[PDB]
Amino acid sequence: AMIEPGSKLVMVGDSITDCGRAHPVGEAPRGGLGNGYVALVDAHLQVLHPDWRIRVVNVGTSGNTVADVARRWEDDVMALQPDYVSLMIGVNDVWRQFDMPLVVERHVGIDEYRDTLRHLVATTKPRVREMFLLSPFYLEPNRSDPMRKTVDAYIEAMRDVAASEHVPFVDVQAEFDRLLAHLNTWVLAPDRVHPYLNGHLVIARAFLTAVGVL
Amino acid sequence: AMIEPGSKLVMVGDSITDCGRAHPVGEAPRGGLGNGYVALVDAHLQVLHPDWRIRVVNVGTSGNTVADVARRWEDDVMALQPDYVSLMIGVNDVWRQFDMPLVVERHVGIDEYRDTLRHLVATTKPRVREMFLLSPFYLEPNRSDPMRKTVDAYIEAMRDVAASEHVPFVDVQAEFDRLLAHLNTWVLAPDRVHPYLNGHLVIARAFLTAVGVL
Ligand SMILES: [Cl-]
Ligand SMILES: [Cl-]
Repeated sequence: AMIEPGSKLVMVGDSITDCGRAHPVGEAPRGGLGNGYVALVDAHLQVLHPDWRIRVVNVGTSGNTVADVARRWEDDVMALQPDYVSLMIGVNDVWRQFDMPLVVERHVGIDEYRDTLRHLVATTKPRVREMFLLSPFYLEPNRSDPMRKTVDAYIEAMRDVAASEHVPFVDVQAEFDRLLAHLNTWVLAPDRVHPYLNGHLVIARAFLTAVGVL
Repeated sequence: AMIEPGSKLVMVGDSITDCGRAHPVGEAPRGGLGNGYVALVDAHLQVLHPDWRIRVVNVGTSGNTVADVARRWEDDVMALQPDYVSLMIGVNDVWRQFDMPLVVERHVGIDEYRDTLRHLVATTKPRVREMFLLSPFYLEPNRSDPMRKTVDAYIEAMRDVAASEHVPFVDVQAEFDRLLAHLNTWVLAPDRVHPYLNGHLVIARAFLTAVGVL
């Protein structure tokens, strides 16, 4: 799943991608990528593969569902002329159903989620070298917890789109499940959703492994 | 030079180590370790070796020379009953000679630096499983630059103290020199001294390699 030298990699998502990145566009120099997994991906590429000249860009936005991502996709993502795009999205699409159950217009149901991911992949894939779908995740080891069960269904929908569109799927949730057998969720996040540096390192390493750097 | 499971590792130094860590003592939970190499060391230990149960602690203090470290050693470092101690120090000892050349009581010359390091190792080694000396560094590839030449001399004084006491020496400066052949210093720091995340990852990986994790 190699990243060609001299390429621009645009990483898209919600707050976990955002991590305080610069506006309108987060770039590597200084701290413009924020302080989470996107900044860690860039740091590993520059420290281990500086000659690859990979330009990493962050356009994550806190609170986004896949509907928000789709609305801004051409202007915020494709206008940057990416060679590679990654997308992690879905935790908010599910979370709103639990933290705002009566505020139904904030919810994105699974059919809208799957259809919107399919459209984004279908329009993006012909214009990039590769697109990477990164699973949303929820740091709850009990897969019968209702929200965890719903997140797993959305992850499956993403996996199915990745398979049907033939783009790579990075199962970040599976990496957390392995780690949660050793560490309890409070070590990784204050709220099962937004990880500390440790969980951002899990995401970055999963992505870097998917692109053959680790 | 492995770290035995269930051990407390206290990391000491100047702002490079500090990185906004919590007072009076920086601990892992949340962001108490700051947002630099000490936090990255802890993150890798917990993600890759959670069963090791390594408690990482940060007592770095911005602006410290080795004289400042020695003054607070017993109360800030040894009182924590460390199993392992790391120390990176020296860049300020040198830098003050250049940024405040006439303010001589802020300078620490090489004989004082060497003798103070000797004393810190001598007093610590019998009380810990292992101590690690981490080179200070200066992100200037021209070895003839006067400050870079002086930093190199202090690094070699530290290396010689480590060899005399038979404690591990981690040559962080050498890892930066290799990377500086590929990336210019402005990619790594705004001032040749305080690195961005990329440089903190260089330091963390050098430490982790020295303890057998990478
Ligand atoms: Cl495992
Ligand atoms: Cl090399």
